[PDB]
Amino acid sequence: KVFGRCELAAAMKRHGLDNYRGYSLGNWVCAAKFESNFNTQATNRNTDASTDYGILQINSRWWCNDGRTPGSRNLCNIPCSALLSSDITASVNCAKKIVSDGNGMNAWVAWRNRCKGTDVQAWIRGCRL
Repeated sequence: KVFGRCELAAAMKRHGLDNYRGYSLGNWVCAAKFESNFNTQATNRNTDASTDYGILQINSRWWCNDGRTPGSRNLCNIPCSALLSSDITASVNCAKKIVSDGNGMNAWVAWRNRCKGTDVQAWIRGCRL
């Protein structure tokens, strides 16, 4: 499912991401935008053979199990395919664990590189939240 900007913002808010761990909603929407372009089915394989899954491009080396990643830890205790669902609940619960891991949203390279320090409020502008 390819989400609309305001649509995703509302679902993320409903799921308790607005200001979760200090990061406003604009940060999460911006992150999803550059990580997956709002597409729940996005996947990207990496050089270390792990793969990033879903709307927030969660990695198979530590967060989920895809059955094909060397030394995966599966911290979110879920099969990676669950992150591709049209229902973002699994992705949100796992992202909450990742962002709490010590490095905050810097865990998401696209966030650090394209969202960090920018006017993230623009991502929820015009939405009825």
